[PDB]
Amino acid sequence: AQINTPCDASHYAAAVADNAVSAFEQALGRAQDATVAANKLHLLASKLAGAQKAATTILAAAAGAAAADAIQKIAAATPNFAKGFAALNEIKGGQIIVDEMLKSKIEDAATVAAASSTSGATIVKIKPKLQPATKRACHTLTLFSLKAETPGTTTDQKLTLCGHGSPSQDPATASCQNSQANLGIKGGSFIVKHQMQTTRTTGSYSAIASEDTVPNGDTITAQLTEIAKLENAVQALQNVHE
Amino acid sequence: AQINTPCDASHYAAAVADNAVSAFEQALGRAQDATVAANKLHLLASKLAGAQKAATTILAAAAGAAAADAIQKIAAATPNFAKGFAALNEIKGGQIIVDEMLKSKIEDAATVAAASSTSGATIVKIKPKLQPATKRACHDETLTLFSLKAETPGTTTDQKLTLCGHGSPSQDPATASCQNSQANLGIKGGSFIVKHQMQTTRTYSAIASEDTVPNGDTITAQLTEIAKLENAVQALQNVHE
Repeated sequence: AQINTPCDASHYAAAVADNAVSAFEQALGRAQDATVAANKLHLLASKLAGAQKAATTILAAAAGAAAADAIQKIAAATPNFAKGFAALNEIKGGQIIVDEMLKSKIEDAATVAAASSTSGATIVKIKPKLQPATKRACHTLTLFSLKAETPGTTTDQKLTLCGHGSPSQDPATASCQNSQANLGIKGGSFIVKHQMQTTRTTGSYSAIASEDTVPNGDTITAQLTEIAKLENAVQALQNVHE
Repeated sequence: AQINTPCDASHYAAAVADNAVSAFEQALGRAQDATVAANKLHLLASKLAGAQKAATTILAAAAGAAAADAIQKIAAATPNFAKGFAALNEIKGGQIIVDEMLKSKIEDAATVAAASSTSGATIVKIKPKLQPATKRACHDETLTLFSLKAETPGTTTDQKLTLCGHGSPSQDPATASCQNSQANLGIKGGSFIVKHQMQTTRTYSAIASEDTVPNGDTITAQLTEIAKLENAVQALQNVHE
């Protein structure tokens, strides 16, 4: 559970989805094997003779009962399995978006003369910056959320009105000073990464406290309650035996 | 399609997922019917005599064979059904965030005297503002997708995402208008991100790569698997007794 970034949590959800689909396919394969065994055992028993023909028909009837019971259990487990699978992939996509959103920032503005800062093309604009991944994004459970960064409380601090005694100075390198002769903007990250934990199996998937972040805790909780249905359906699917 | 907001595309994809699960459950139920029919038909044919027995077992064997076929089809579609289902519910789960992040905005800063605007507690801070849904998000209390573009600041005075000058202190940009005066300083903020429409084609054409989040390559790779979802849905719709 080395979940340090939201992409790691999305890949962990991908691994859980892989194990769930593998369990479903194993149950379907056991049902197919029981049905094939029932058909072939019947067809072989038809050409046998005597008490061995009787024993072969008993085995064929047991195989057909096993096939019917397995298909019944799989059809019973299908709905909650699909529900939790859908909610799990929703959490995975939401973690993809929150991971690619963490690299957003407010670009720093170069200092300009104070007379040419509240008007004209030289206005000290606040410029958003989005940073999409270079190609393919994202390429005791832990999840993540987007929090608003708190702005700084002094001169040389993030998301503040930078001041300089000379114009054309970059906040990213030169430090800010208590001056109104030239005005600029010291930016910073627009969103910070908030951790969330949801420790899990009596017989239930924790409860993440609701916050003021995106996603809010109510949404993550509503998705976790369906993921619990998925894991219960997986425990039901594995319990079939052939 | 009637998709106008990013939150609506999630409900469209959810309806598509419900139709896919409906097709899956119908195929599994048809296999269940064939299996129970073969089982009970064999048990009845054992209780008969004469050609009426042979007439029944033949039919029972048919109910066996088709049953063995049905699972063989269903499992054969199960891989491709999942890879497209997951990505579908990925896209929906992404669209819930985009919509919920569309309300993000940079707050306005009340004007303050220039002498106390570049230092101390009285600095003009650029304060981020998130607006999460009061309860569950998106839950009250050719495709049409959406993505998050960057906002563009204005070019003059009294424009969005600019330094607001004013001749008097304690003025709020939401009510006061900015003026070319350096005596008092504040911030005229606005939305941090804008909506950006996205589209595909039913026959899935790779959407042009973006400068936005979600990236064009990511939504493209997910739309590639949604086609496998529809293929497995058709294969599940072509199995019957």
